[PDB]
Amino acid sequence: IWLKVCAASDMQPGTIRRVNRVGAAPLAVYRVGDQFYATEDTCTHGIASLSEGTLDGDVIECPFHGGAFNVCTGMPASSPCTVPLGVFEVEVKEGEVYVAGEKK
Amino acid sequence: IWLKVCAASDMQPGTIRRVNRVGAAPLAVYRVGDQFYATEDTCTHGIASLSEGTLDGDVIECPFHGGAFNVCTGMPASSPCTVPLGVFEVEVKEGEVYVAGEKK
Amino acid sequence: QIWLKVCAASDMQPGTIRRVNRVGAAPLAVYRVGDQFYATEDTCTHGIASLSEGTLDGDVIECPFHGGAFNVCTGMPASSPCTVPLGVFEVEVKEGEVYVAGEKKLEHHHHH
Amino acid sequence: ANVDEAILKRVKGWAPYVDAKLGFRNHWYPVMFSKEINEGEPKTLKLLGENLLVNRIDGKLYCLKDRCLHRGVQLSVKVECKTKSTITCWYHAWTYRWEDGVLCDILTNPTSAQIGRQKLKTYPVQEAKGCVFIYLGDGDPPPLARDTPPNFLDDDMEILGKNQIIKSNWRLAVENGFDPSHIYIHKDSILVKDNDLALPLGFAPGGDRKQQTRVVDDDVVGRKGVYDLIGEHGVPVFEGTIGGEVVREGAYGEKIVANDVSIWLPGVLKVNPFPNPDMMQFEWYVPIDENTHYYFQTLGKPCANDEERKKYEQEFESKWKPMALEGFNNDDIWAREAMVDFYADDKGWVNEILFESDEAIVAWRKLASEHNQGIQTQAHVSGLEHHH
Amino acid sequence: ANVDEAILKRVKGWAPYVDAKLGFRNHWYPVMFSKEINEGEPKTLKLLGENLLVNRIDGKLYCLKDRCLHRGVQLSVKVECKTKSTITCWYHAWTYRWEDGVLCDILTNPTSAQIGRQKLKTYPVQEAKGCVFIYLGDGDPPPLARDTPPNFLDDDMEILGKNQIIKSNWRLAVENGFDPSHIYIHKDSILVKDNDLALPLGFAPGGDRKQQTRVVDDDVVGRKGVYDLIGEHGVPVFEGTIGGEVVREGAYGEKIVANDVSIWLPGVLKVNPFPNPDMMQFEWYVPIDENTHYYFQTLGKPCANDEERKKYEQEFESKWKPMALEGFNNDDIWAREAMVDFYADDKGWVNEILFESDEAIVAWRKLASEHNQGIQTQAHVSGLEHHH
Amino acid sequence: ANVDEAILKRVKGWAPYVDAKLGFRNHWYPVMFSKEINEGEPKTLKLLGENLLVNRIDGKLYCLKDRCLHRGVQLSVKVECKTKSTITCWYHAWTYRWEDGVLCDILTNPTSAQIGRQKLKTYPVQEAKGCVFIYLGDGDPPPLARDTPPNFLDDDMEILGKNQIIKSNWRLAVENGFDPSHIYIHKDSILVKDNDLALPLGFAPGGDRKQQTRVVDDDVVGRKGVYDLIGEHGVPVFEGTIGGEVVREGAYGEKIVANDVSIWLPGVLKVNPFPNPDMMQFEWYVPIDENTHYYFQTLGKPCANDEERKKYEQEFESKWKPMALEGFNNDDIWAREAMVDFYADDKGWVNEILFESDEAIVAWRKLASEHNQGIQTQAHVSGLEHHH
Ligand SMILES: c1ccc2c(c1)[nH]c1ccccc12
Ligand SMILES: c1ccc2c(c1)[nH]c1ccccc12
Ligand code: FES
Ligand code: FES
Ligand code: FES
Ligand code: FES
Ligand code: FES
Ligand code: FES
Ligand SMILES: [Fe+2]
Ligand SMILES: [Fe+2]
Ligand SMILES: [Fe+2]
Repeated sequence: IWLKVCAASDMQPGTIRRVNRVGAAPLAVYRVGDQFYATEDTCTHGIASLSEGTLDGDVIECPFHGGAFNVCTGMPASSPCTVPLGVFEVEVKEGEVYVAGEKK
Repeated sequence: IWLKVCAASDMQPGTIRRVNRVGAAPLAVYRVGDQFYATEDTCTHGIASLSEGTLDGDVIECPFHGGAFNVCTGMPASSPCTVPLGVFEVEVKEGEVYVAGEKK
Repeated sequence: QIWLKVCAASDMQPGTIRRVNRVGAAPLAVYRVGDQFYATEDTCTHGIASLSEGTLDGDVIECPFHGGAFNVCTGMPASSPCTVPLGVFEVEVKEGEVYVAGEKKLEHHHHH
Repeated sequence: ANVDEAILKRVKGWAPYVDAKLGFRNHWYPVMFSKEINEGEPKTLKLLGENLLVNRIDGKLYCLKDRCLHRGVQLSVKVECKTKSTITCWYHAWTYRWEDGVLCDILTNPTSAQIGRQKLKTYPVQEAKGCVFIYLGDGDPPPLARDTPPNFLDDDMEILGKNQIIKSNWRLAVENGFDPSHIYIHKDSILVKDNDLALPLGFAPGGDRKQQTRVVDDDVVGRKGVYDLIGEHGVPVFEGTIGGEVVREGAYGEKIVANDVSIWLPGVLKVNPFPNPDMMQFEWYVPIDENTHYYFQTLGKPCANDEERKKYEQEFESKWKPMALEGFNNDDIWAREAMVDFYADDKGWVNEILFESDEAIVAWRKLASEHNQGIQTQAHVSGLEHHH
Repeated sequence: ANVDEAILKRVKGWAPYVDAKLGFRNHWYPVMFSKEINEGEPKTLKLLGENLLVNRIDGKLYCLKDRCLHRGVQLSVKVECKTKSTITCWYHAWTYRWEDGVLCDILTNPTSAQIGRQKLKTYPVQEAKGCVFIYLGDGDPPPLARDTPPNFLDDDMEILGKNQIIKSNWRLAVENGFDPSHIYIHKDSILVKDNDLALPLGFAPGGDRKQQTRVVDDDVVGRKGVYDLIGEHGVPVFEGTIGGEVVREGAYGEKIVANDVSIWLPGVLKVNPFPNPDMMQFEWYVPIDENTHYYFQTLGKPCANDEERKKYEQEFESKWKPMALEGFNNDDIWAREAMVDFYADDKGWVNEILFESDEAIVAWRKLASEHNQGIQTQAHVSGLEHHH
Repeated sequence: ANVDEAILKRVKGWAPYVDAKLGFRNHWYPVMFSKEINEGEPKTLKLLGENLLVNRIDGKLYCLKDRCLHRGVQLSVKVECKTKSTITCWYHAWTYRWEDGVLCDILTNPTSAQIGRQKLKTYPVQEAKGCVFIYLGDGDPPPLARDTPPNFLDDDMEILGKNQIIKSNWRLAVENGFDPSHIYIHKDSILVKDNDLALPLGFAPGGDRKQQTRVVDDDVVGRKGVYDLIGEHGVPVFEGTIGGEVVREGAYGEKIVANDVSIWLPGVLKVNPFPNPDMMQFEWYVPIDENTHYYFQTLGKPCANDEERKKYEQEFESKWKPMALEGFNNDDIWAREAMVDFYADDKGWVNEILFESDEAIVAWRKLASEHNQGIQTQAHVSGLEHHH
């Protein structure tokens, strides 16, 4: 189920990493300070890649139209986004980043 | 000739008190600091009750459209009001407020 | 003639402007920036306004008609709607007397 | 807001109402009659500034926002209903279900990730008394009864009417309709003479301000309205004078109509009885955009059987529609239009000089401000905006 | 201010003039001819953005603002003059006296507290030389002569004319009229050949700036204006050249005209003599709204008796009106319209590139800025706003 | 600054493009065909919001801004070319040379100090392939080839076409043209059947984003554009389905067209081959103002001599123009118009919901934002502003 993403140190604070999944939609792993989170990478408002957006605290701003989501709840934080993002709980064990295989 | 309004102590500074008269149009008694003044209660610009408005110093603002009058002179202070307000004589005797029946 | 006598350098306060009328020619405007003297045509290139009736701010003269402006040293436009450069006339002080050239400077025989 | 904040700040008794130039969201509104929309024949209309599409599938009505989610074009430019339960945008074939607005297919890219993950806005639609009502709001709708005048929905009440687009903001229509003194503009109506109506030129108010109206803050169905009681203690004016000289007289007919007049949110008037002692008039002033409204007129009469309904239907077409709905109310149409300029810059809401009978309008303005279910904004039209 | 402050700040010599987009308040303005307004027949018109009503009672003119105090409708939508001295609003019957605008009665409620306590705006009206002048201002008016060009009011000066609505701001009309060099656009006017006129194509200025005009601010009547003296020291252009080659010539007729042109506040031009050596032309450019003005044309010719007045009137219809007022001035109309776009956004007042002959226009702009009696604002139109 | 800054800040990937409502300055634009501009016959047109005048003198084309420097009127209201190499404003006769715009004479005042000291704006103009291109920019122009699609300038490429004014912003036209999925609107075009075309309904993308297009910014002539490669790894859609059931099919003709589609700055599309396997289509969407554009269509077919050229011309008039340029592209016109409302308030640039095939449009938006040569602004139209 869980998928090994990378070493925690592979990500500088406040950055985002896209996680491609063969046969499935890509995911986005966000490093907020020393905390890690994961959601679907594709903005629910279009085809934009959230991992190519801007992170402000635990809110990811889409690069296309300025829509935004809370990376912890997946709920929209800014219009035009209205459809909640898929959230994937992450696990950091022994300086290693793991992202749940399933949503919620 | 005079009508008993209330005891000066029953009115906090900067407050308005409507004086309903039987068989006649209502009046408005204002307390600006320690002095008392009286005018027609009905705004000259329409059918609003000035006693339901806001008092700022010696200027009463009508709740309908924001017009205002100086409660001492009854003269228009703010647009859209243009017609002078009828002013009534007020007397304070034995700590009680009295308003004259007819305007001065 | 080559050098036109304008006035005594002392007759002009820093930050002021003086108009110089010439027989059979357009008027000039002499400006005093600090203790330096510059001169240009008096007529704004944007219309028919007299720049000497304008406001001098440092080395920039502002036309009273539309708010256009020029640098009095180079004559180059400093503010819209002015776009055409002012002719610039050399000024020199001899014996504490201010003189303004009768012919405007040219991009002829000077720095490349 | 929809109006200059400096203006709203001045209007302390009914700022929300003045702000509601596009109408009140989260209320039911009639937009057409049932017979106007047939099976599988989508119809377009604009309500509260929003372009909508209504269709009848298997006898039931469905309403979808007439704006594709993709590039914002109106689907109605070229209607493509390829299956009984869907509509396909003519541009890139995004397909939606009339039932829930879900984007179920995209003919130009059947593998798109958008399929099943987007939803076109839908609004509840309900038919009652041959009238089509749309709930221009969000979430589960309240009973239609809440937004209709008392008795309109009575089992035996037979409703017949007319609808048209009028060039004035809806509020000007509501106020004219509930205006106790506007009766003066009807002094020469054919209905007054041809139906022997008693009609005063106006009213000399009697009693206190509180007695001039009766506000209904709650009904068993949550209705919100105001009854005009100026005639309760007021003196009907039958002879108009200027400097003491009589220059005009009211109508001394025998039929007494308009016993009670009430206005209800979201903006529907009830005149009873009218235009005849045995009838009732219910009329809505529906916001289309900031400059226009639907003047949805209906005349109701209790009918126990099909014979009565038939007879009434005949009288409606031959008499009531032309003599009353048109012969009487047409003067209201241009009266509304005449107030447009004064309020167009929103300054009339400050500069108007009201007199006694306007207590009715003031009561309506306050009631509307206090009990409306939401202020429609231009942002609702283009797409709600919020920046974190 | 009616204009962006950034623009006004840039125009130091005539900012008030640039700001006066709606015209100057507190001045007399001609709006129609006496013969156009009959006894008891109210006429509507818009002046300085304000809707007005003019009526003739017992031969005398009265002016009321055409906007009921109640709900702001135009009384003229449905005129109800129920007694010789009053007008009753068609809506709720508020009745006003023509002489003082006082609300004297209300047919819908003869007991209203507003009666005798509200007053509709009135404006002074005066007829002179068969022309109807309205003082669009407040307080007792000054004499009409202050706002008229010299000689217009002369006892034996017979005044005849024409009026119409033109699509351009009044200022563009004024400047076109007072423009010394715009004479070029009239080079092919039928008046030139048909009346054998001498008419140059322009003027080569001569002398100093001060000599280009004569600013009048010492007139005993109070008149404020400017005389165009470009011809006193200038050399008339009769042979227009390009590259040194003559491409166009002026008119070498025998009749000398327009040796003195002058513009006067609030905006009236005087051309003498014109269109014939024994005549004068007086034309106003009256502000209707920011985009339109009345082009009030009049021609004056001394007349000692009815015989001369008749022959003059006769000659007016057959020659002067069609050949001059129309045949000559029609090109002025589209010339004005042609400047609309450049000045519409107010930027033209900054980007214009003036040349020598515009010294006259500049003088006028400064005179107008300094001696106008008030700047009309949109607030004057809707209702003055203040907090004190 | 043409768009609300709040909106622009939201669009991180292509803000300059969203801001380019008036088009990109400093690029060549075709505005008419050579045969449409005759010797000494001035023609007017508006390009990027600027009124221009074009004239042919001794066979060569010249372009002057249609706005007199004096009072800003359009010289074209009353054209006055008194000498072959000049034009004289009809107002005060300021005269300019077509060749450099220099104010060389002033008929109303030959002594004016302005003469020779002012210059009307001129723009480079050049004819190629029978098309008139105007360089709406400043300074020395770059080679025309930079702003044209590959092969448009090939020696043997015979160019024919049609031009017209369409009521939509230029960007909506560009995107509709480069839109891979819009092909759906052409499913019933007479060209499909009448010219036996193979035409799918859309495309199911394959491969990654980068593969969907080819961004060209390494072309030697300097041209910048994007190739739509969606059909390289994507499956063409021939059976349109709803709920898995086939409701519409594409066209199964023999002629393979549109193998490669590319869009190039400043805004010209190339469809190859089209509308026939041996032809190419090059179309421009030239900005006239914020609401309209020239739809400059051209079809190119290699020809080796006058025989084939004449042959092609005849086939163009009888077949290609009516069957393709009109029979096929007419649907593009109303499609562009249908998107106006959504984008008119600039909100559509935020609220649009894109899907996979729009990747091509996004690439174009980014390319245009990064390689355009300048953002035309309202200030360019009225007069650039700058305060010291
Ligand atoms: C010179 C000659 C005639 C006229 C003028 C200037 N300005 C005018 C304005 C109106 C009518 C005629 C003229
Ligand atoms: C595919 C097939 C044809 C076309 C296209 C894409 N884009 C086009 C633009 C203009 C004319 C034809 C086409
Ligand atoms: S694609 Fe993310 S906000 Fe629109
Ligand atoms: S009623 Fe008081 S300001 Fe209008
Ligand atoms: S005349 Fe000097 S800025 Fe215009
Ligand atoms: S705009 Fe409707 S599918 Fe593209
Ligand atoms: S609007 Fe005139 S009386 Fe009411
Ligand atoms: S507007 Fe062109 S010469 Fe004066
Ligand atoms: Fe009515
Ligand atoms: Fe003229
Ligand atoms: Fe197309």
